[PDB]
Amino acid sequence: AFRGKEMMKKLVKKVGAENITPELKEKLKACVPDTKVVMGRAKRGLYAGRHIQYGNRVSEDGGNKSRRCWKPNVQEKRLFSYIFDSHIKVKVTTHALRCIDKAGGIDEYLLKTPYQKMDTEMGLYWKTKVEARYAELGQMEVAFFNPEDEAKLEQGFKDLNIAKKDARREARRTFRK
Amino acid sequence: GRARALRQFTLSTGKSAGRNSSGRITVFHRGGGSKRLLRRIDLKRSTSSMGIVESIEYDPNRSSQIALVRWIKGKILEPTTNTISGLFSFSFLPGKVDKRKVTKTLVKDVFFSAFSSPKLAFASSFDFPRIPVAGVSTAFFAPRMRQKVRGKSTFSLYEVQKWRTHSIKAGLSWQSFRRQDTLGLACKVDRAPVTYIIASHQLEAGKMVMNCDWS
Amino acid sequence: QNKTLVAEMEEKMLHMDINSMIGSSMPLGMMRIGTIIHNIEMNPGQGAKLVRAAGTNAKILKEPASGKCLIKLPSGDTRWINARCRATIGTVSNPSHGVKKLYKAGQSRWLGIRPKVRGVAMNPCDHPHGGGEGKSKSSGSRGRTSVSPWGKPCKGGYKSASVKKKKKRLAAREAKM
Amino acid sequence: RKLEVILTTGIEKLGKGGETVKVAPGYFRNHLMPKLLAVPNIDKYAHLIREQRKMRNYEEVKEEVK
RNA sequence: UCCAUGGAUCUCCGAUCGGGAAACCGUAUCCAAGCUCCGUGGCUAGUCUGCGCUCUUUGGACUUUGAAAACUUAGCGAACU
RNA sequence: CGAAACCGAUCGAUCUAGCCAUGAGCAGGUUGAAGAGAGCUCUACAGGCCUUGGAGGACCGAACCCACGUAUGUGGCAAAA
RNA sequence: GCGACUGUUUAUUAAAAACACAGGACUCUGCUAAGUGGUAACACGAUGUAUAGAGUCUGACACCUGCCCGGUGCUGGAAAG
Ligand SMILES: [K+]
Ligand SMILES: [K+]
Ligand SMILES: [K+]
Ligand SMILES: [K+]
Ligand SMILES: [K+]
Ligand SMILES: [K+]
Ligand SMILES: [K+]
Ligand SMILES: [K+]
Ligand SMILES: [K+]
Ligand SMILES: [K+]
Ligand SMILES: [K+]
Ligand SMILES: [K+]
Ligand SMILES: [Mg+2]
Ligand SMILES: [Mg+2]
Ligand SMILES: [Mg+2]
Ligand SMILES: [Mg+2]
Ligand SMILES: [Mg+2]
Ligand SMILES: [Mg+2]
Ligand SMILES: [Mg+2]
Ligand SMILES: [Mg+2]
Ligand SMILES: [Mg+2]
Ligand SMILES: [Mg+2]
Ligand SMILES: [Mg+2]
Ligand SMILES: [Mg+2]
Ligand SMILES: [Mg+2]
Ligand SMILES: [Mg+2]
Ligand SMILES: [Mg+2]
Ligand SMILES: [Mg+2]
Ligand SMILES: [Mg+2]
Ligand SMILES: [Mg+2]
Ligand SMILES: [Mg+2]
Ligand SMILES: [Mg+2]
Ligand SMILES: [Mg+2]
Ligand SMILES: [Mg+2]
Ligand SMILES: [Mg+2]
Repeated sequence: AFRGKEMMKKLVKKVGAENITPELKEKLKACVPDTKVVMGRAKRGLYAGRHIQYGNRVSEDGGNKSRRCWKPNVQEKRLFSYIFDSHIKVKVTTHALRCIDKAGGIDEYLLKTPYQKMDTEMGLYWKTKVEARYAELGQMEVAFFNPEDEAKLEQGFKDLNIAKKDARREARRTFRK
Repeated sequence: GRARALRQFTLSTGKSAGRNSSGRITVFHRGGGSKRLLRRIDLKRSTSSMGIVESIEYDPNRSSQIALVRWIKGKILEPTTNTISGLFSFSFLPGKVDKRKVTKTLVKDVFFSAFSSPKLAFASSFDFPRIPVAGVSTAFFAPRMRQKVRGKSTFSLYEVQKWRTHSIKAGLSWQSFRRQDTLGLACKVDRAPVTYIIASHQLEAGKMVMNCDWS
Repeated sequence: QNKTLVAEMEEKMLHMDINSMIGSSMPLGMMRIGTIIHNIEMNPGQGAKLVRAAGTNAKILKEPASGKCLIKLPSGDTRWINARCRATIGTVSNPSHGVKKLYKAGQSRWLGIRPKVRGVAMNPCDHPHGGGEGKSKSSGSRGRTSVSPWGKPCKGGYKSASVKKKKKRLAAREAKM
Repeated sequence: RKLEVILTTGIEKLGKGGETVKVAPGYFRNHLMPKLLAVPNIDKYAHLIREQRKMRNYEEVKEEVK
């Protein structure tokens, strides 16, 4: 209920209301998520829009009705990230895991999914961080080498490794001395 | 008291009387005993040593007996290469080809300022990702920023990298990474090491005690 | 003063073995068949857990096979323990603890034991055994066994299905070893 | 359900490198993805693998043919 | 006396600098800049320069959003009858 | 006009039941457990007597704690004396 | 006669032969123990480890404790259906 407005108030108070023109306000109104999330633990995980549900449990012969709930299939997992070169520990539903499979990884899911669908302030933070790192990677290039240079640089690295080992052992024995 | 326990191994704890954190009884028929102090016992004994049994004492916290033991043992021309066999540029990995910032204020700049620090990055904390170099992993590579004017081909030994074969790391957390991004926010003659151990049967003072390690 | 004691142990090492070093601790892989031990670790380097009460001891039955030993515990059950886990040679001290007896009610209060009321001396609001006029156990020729205050039986070999499943899983894992 | 992946090296029963193959999601997500033995079959990574393998295997073919 | 407008002074809790038996206690925030007075050190000694704090002006560093009847939109949701 | 009751949300362990921490209290007088030590006795340990000793949900009995019997009181001195 | 004993109990009509008790037996628990409370985290059990923890019945001490697994529970079992 009015989650978009309560998140927009926090973002405005962080960034300064003088900084934003009315067109930027109109554009920022359409990126802040306006979804219905009430449960506390869904604001701390990647649930992809699954929520709890409260309903009736009905008996077979008598038809008697008593309250019950359906919970999403939350699992705690480690997902590999290509630009961070490491695992991220999340609490994902299997629905979110299947969407990650379709997208091609957690990073590609964060890039592909727009801002309104992230559902969460932490989701906005993570999408922003991954986008900034990919924009950093978008301005780099690598240069490869010929096998003769491969051999030359391998020999140079061997020389520096053995010289560093000799100097470290000499420094250790002289400090012992 | 006749024999106060050693003050370096005495700890103080209260009684629960079967009451949990909520204050309600969970274990019945307990409470109202005598006062006790807790003794710290070496239950690991992982350090390999030699000892002399000094005394056998009384421990109210357990049925057996404990024993105090004192322990008696334990600048060169680098291969600068000017020849490159090919250039690969990561310009489609963002997924959307766009220009580079240093001006209108944009949504991405607003979200960068709203989640930035309270007061390039491809080094130190995380370094170069392995993905870039995935078509051929055992090849020496030199990452460099793409320049508007054509760059130089001179490459020293410090600027060339190769993931060896060891790497074909740590792990971030989804909800507790923002806080960490935010800045983190023999002795002398008058001394003798002693420990408390569980005494065995037929173990009196003056005897030898061994701790053995794998061989 | 200390080197003399080390030298005396070194001379006595000819006359003793690992099975006549009462009170010494060594890993289970170094011991022999028929060794009487106590204070067995379950995980290497965690601490002694298994045989710690007064007068109790365990016995080694089998040599290390695939790095595991078979040990007979004071309850009579046999277990397969990792051979890198330490133990202590001998029997735990004060073996006469189980034959001493009290003579008055206050000796139980000195140890912190409060009085215990039988369930047959209660009301139906408190115990499943309570109720009835005169001395009565509140089940007849069509009742049930003796029960705990929360309804579970306590005679005839009853144990809960969780414990049955866990012990069956452990025994089926230990049979293939 | 199965996934499409692109091999970066030679896996014994899967095939040679540079080739798209179908694997189980639990195989790819837990084994091949963290060890960089396969990449998802999306267009950016297919282009990356194709060009890098072209540049290196140009040298490899130049050495092997002559 | 009184009225209109503008000013000077303007204790404390609620309450937010920290603690707390509400109306009490403890508190020179921190760091660059340039200016009168102050004291001390050093020169070949004359419109000679170089070191400090206290208090003053202008910025920027930390954070203090905050109340409120009914209406609105959401979550959970009885029993008597 | 009138129930006994049922349900939701809060207030109560300053009385009372149990427990935790830190303090305090028990006039006076008896009885004499274990242990220990001189003269007898045993091959010798061991045993008997005597001396010492001061244990106990021990004995008698005030302060203190309780409330077993009778009488008084019954809008009482008192909704329990 | 009843209860072995010292104790405890219906504040305010019942202090007892009722409750407790030291002692006896049976069943479960191999330690991330069983058991208890909570949706869960977690806590007690326990900085304990089968000479230990929990449940049930009987109730010092002496002599004893016979027959029945058809019933109600509890428990073990390779298959076929
Ligand atoms: K009882
Ligand atoms: K009750
Ligand atoms: K009964
Ligand atoms: K009864
Ligand atoms: K009754
Ligand atoms: K109804
Ligand atoms: K006395
Ligand atoms: K009797
Ligand atoms: K009485
Ligand atoms: K009673
Ligand atoms: K029967
Ligand atoms: K039967
Ligand atoms: Mg009992
Ligand atoms: Mg009754
Ligand atoms: Mg109850
Ligand atoms: Mg019942
Ligand atoms: Mg009867
Ligand atoms: Mg009958
Ligand atoms: Mg204040
Ligand atoms: Mg409002
Ligand atoms: Mg009803
Ligand atoms: Mg309260
Ligand atoms: Mg209170
Ligand atoms: Mg006295
Ligand atoms: Mg007395
Ligand atoms: Mg009373
Ligand atoms: Mg008669
Ligand atoms: Mg009695
Ligand atoms: Mg008496
Ligand atoms: Mg009495
Ligand atoms: Mg009464
Ligand atoms: Mg009475
Ligand atoms: Mg615990
Ligand atoms: Mg009875
Ligand atoms: Mg019988």
